[PDB]
Amino acid sequence: KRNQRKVLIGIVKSTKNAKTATVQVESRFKHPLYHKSVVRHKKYQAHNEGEVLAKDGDKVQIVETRPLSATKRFRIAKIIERA
Amino acid sequence: NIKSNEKRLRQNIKRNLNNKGQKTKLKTNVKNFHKEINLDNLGNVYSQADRLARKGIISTNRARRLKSRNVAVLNKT
Amino acid sequence: RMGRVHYPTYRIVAVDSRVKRDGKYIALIGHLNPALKENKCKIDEAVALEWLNKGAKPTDTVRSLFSQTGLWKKFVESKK
Amino acid sequence: TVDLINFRNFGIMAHIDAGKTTTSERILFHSGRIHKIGETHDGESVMDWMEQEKERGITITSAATS
Amino acid sequence: MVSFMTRLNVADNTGAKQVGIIKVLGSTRKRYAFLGDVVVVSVKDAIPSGMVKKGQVLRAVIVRTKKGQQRKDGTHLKFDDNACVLIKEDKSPRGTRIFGPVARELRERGYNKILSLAVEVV
RNA sequence: UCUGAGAGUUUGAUCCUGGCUCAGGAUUAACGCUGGCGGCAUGCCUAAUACAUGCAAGUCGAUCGAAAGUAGUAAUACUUUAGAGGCGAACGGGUGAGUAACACGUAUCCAAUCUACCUUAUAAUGGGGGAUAACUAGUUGAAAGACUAGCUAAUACCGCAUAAGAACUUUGGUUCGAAUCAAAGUUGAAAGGACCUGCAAGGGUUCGUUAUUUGAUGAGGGUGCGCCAUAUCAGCUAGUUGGUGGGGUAACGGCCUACCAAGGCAAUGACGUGUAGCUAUGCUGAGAAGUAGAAUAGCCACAAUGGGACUGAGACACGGCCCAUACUCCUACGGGAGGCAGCAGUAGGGAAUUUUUCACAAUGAGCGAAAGCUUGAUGGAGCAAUGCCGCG
Repeated sequence: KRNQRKVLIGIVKSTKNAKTATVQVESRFKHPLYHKSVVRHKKYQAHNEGEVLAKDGDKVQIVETRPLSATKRFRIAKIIERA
Repeated sequence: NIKSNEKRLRQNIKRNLNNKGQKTKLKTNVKNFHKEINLDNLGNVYSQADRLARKGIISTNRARRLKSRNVAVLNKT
Repeated sequence: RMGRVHYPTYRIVAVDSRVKRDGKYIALIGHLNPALKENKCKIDEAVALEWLNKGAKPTDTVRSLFSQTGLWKKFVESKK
Repeated sequence: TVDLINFRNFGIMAHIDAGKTTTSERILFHSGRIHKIGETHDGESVMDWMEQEKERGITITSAATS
Repeated sequence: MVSFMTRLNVADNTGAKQVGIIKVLGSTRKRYAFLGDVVVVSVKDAIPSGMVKKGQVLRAVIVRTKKGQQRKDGTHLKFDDNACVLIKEDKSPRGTRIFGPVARELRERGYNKILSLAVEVV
């Protein structure tokens, strides 16, 4: 049962609902027209898996799984420490 | 027009009458289950669900799920 | 038959039961020029073994060129 | 089909108001009992339909009544 | 029993919604209209899908009325609406689906195309 | 190997920038001028406008009744299928209108999937029951037909018994919110063809029956990514956002319901308007790239219009149903019948596109053991210089 997991690193934007947090990611990628790397922005809502606490003011990794509810398919995996 | 379609049109109508008869039979059995819980009626409804998932009338996955829920709620004892 | 009109051509295509012609296929067996019949064609000789491994019985009409090839001689061990 | 001894091609000619509509229509009423005409067994007791002479003559445009 | 200069409804697919009587056909000073009496009307308001305009004078027979009248049977029939069936100086309409209840005391005066196209005859 | 040609135009003459035009091709191009032919491909871009006839899907008599008929004294040899039941009819066709997106294409997790007919191999095929199509009698009718009664066949369907393996549950061993392992609480499957052999009773060949696992095939969901324009579209949205309980669901999910909580997105262009089937690709250019989305292919989506449902693995279904809308047609005026964006074809529009054509010969799909059958799929010929190409 070796699963392949997709992990995305992001910075948490806010925590508005209980065990539900918004995390922001910015990715710099080549724009296919003018050869300059543009920065795109994504926001993603996630929930507490039950063993880690994603708090505002830290960088986290988010991993894919079954859809738990609307707009959420991702569990908080691991917060990597501050500066 | 078409001829075998009419044969197929009347063919499954009797099939559907019989199948809905047994489906509402299962419905009243699980309703008796809803009224009050026992081992015997749960076994009877499982035996009926075995036939119904055995035929194409009822999906096997749905029957497995419902029987899992029923055993989960009866194992509260 | 495809290709130039009045010049028949018939690629040996792959289909399990319900793939219409000129579409998706799992593997290309090879080609065939059905104008001069000598079974002159390039094949993998293993892709047919691929069908023989998991079913999807081959088309009943291309069977003769494989008889010339002799696929039974390497197929009789399917049920032993 | 069968011998031509029984098949017979006839014709009706009459002056106008010498019985074009009357002769033709009522003969069709008497004889036209089969799906080729079939007019009588669909219009025996219906309201009498005397279409306009121009309209009746354009609607009944035909060359074969067998 | 239809009042002079009065609006009414329609009972078939004609694109008409609210039409008003203008003059009633018949003898001079009849002053009342019974079932089957075709009348000159004028459309007050309707949806634009109709084949005629609003306000323009047009020609339609009446089908429904709450008053009714005693038919020869001896038992009286009533309604609760006043409706019309729109015709073209004949016994046939332009409409393809007739709606609502239609009486029977009109066959003697014609309009036999209405009864066959009627979903149900009362 | 790949790598870009100029010319003209404001001025008394003369220079900058700058537009415009030509020399190049390419088209699903009309129409002149017309014109010999061979192949070679193409031939509603336009009203998703409505439409006659033939074709567009049938098949199983080796599963059966049942009547009928050629030859038969009789038994019936044989025929044939209106019918039940079996499979398929959702695959195949064309359209591209609405769709601005998880439609498409790519990479993906499906620890949330399912897939009859095949795949390796396993488990069995015991019997029991009664309706009913068809047929017959009648009411109602030209037909339509409905409503009763009698007559049955079957792999149709409903119990009994029996379970290898399965589900369901409990204990015991496992992995970076799950999986495998021994034991057991619960429970359930059916049928007969065709032939051989055997006095028989059995046994065997093979279809199929019912079950299991490898698979693959097929469909579906999420995910990141890229995939129109518009600021004379500034804020927009409230099952909306979150979880719980319960329900539904091949299956995860406000998918749905109850309880409350209060957001969610946004100037990094949301929301709204025009507009578009998408993509691969076609054309052009030295390239970067720009135009278009012809034929052909893959995905999605539609199917006179809008909804709702059953069928079976599989559909909300060009020619399966119900209703409404709109239209047409028949009629005995009682009442019904019908769906060319299937092929041809018509009517109109339109400058602008054909055959009211042929063989299922090969191949594809469905049925069948097979005779083979069905196929406007497929392939031909018709018309057209419409384009490339040869040739008088």
